[PDB]
Amino acid sequence: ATIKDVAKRANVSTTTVSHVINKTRFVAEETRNAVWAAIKELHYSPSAVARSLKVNHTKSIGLLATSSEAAYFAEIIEAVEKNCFQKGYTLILGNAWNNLEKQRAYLSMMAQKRVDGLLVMCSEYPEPLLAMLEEYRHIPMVVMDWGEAKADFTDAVIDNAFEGGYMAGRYLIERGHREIGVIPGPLEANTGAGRLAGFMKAMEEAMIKVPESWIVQGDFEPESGYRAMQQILSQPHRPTAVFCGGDIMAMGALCAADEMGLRVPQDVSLIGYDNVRNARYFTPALTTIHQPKDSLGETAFNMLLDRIVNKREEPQSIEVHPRLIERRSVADGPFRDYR
Amino acid sequence: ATIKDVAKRANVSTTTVSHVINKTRFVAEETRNAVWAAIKELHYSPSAVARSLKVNHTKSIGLLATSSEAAYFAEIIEAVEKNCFQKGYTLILGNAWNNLEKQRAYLSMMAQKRVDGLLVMCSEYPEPLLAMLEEYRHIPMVVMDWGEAKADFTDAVIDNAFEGGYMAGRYLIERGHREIGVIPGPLEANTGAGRLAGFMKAMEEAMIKVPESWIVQGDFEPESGYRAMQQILSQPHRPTAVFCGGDIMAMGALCAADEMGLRVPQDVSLIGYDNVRNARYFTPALTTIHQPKDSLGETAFNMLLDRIVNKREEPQSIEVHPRLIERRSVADGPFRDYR
DNA sequence: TACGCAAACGTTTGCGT
DNA sequence: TACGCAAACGTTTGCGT
Ligand SMILES: Cc1ncnc2nc[nH]c12
Ligand SMILES: Cc1ncnc2nc[nH]c12
Repeated sequence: ATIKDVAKRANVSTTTVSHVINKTRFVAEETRNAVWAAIKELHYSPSAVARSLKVNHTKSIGLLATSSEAAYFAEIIEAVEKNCFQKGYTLILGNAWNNLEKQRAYLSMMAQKRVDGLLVMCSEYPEPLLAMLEEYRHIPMVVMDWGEAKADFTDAVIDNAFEGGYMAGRYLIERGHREIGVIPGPLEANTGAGRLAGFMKAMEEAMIKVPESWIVQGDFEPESGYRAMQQILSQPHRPTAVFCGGDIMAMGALCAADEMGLRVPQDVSLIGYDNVRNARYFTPALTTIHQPKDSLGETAFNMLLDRIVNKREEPQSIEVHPRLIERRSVADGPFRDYR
Repeated sequence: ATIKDVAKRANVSTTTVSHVINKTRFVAEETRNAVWAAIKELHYSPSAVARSLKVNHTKSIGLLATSSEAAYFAEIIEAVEKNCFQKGYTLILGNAWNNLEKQRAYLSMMAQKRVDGLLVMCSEYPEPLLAMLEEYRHIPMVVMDWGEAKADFTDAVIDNAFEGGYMAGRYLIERGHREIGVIPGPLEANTGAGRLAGFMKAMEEAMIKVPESWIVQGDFEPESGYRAMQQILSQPHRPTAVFCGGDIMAMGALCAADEMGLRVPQDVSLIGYDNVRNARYFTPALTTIHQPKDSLGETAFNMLLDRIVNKREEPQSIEVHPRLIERRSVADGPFRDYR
């Protein structure tokens, strides 16, 4: 029941009970035992609430995610979770779905619940959001998904999604392609706009022109893939290859080509991005840019912890790097031999 | 800063401050305002810890999951999360990975953190686990994944995974198949053993015999799929159709057939189970048993809430039902016309 | 040597008048 | 009418002797 109850059974003071429970000071064996014994019949469970209340910290972190079912997301999340656990923390998962309201919502409940730090992955960042965010500069936090350091009041991990974008395009070019298309993810997010612009650089470098009929915005969702691909192959002249903003949307596009009896890579080449755990088992095996999701996990937790325990004041940023993963969805384009 | 600070700026008592903050009693407008005003410069945030401490409840639920990246899982989880939010709760996500230790681990931190209730999805349930579980009968909890009511000390939601198993087999039979195989998920879990036995019933009913060379245990993971399928098609005589324990493993098997240049459904028919969000976009579009994941979410939260607020004492169980979803991975078998 | 007193952390709420 | 006193919730920890 309560510490009081334990001391009494133990015939010792709560001060004692508490010290033997946190080994915060020496306690006689005979003493220690008894308390243990007491603890064990009474079936005592120390109240962290009580405790947080005195010590001023909850040993609990809050992840304000965008959605958590998405392959990408899920994957990072599981990581972060692995980190909180090994280091004694507790995860409070919370998805805002990109709903400002839902965002002020969670944010507040968190503060109130007095989470030691805050992990942030909101995908898009409008001023209004960035604004709410500042209001909480007091809480240690890191934004795991910016392309640049959006603000001064936080830690940041940076994925170099542009470098990724560029890598994807190059491979395409280097494989013999010149008629390429793209189904970008929303321009309102980094992994969206950033990857696209990375891709667009390489093209310019190649004096390659992407006809706008060949550009089709996705939402990271497989249906979006499906429809984009559809819309691309559903036209007179079609690219010989396509760079797809994320693997799930990629998967999306794979199904629509199969449905038009288009052959991949034989008829259309396909490059994705993220390298989700199931990508290898796409059909065919997906060729994609791999986003280090597990470090993006770890590096964020870490930065936070630092700030948390090392009472760090200054905002810091850590870069991370994507890297090409070669599979079976891409094939040589018409200009390979001429390179 | 603190309630004290607010009352002082407000020139009113904390009792007052608190009442205007929870509208727990009438407060003069002029009064109310001021407090609000105070609250707002001081930038006050009520401490839920403090609060839980007095009121005896955290308005926070704990989900002791198995893993959270898995499609299936992820999907339910997102649901549960949607429920805690709309009803004011807070989710504590925690994966045990089927590690007893990790399981005593989380379980304890939870109690300590004094979560109002406990959602449980541990996949396998050995005595040792069931044992730890009992120790916490005090905390309201429901096990979202049993096939039957494993114990008396909990709420239970039941999926009728056997009924699902049976439905899968029937379709197979009804479509003209008699040489069928199966890549079951681990017998140590419900969704494993249960679905398999459901499938096995129908076969007996059909006087169908499954050669053990045609049975191959998976782990719900795509590689397992891959290898199982591989091992099945890699033999003299092969089934004309296969019932796969879960969609991700199914996806697993799709990739290996493609790799052996086997045609699906043209060469091999494929039935999955779960109906994950991406299943439709498998290639081809997956035919599977759909597990209501979103209700399994909702119904669990609800039961808990009940127990929670309605201080319910008796363990209750709620059934849920799977239902065939027809796609493109199955085709008529050799005996269709003869039926 | 080994242990206890009592004050505090930030709230909520029964009784008041 | 409208508001305040003070005790409590379950711990931790500075000073003790
Ligand atoms: C915002 C977002 N959503 C889903 N998958 C993604 N991959 C990269 N960014 C993503
Ligand atoms: C235990 C388990 N893991 C992953 N996917 C599943 N589908 C049903 N049960 C599953």
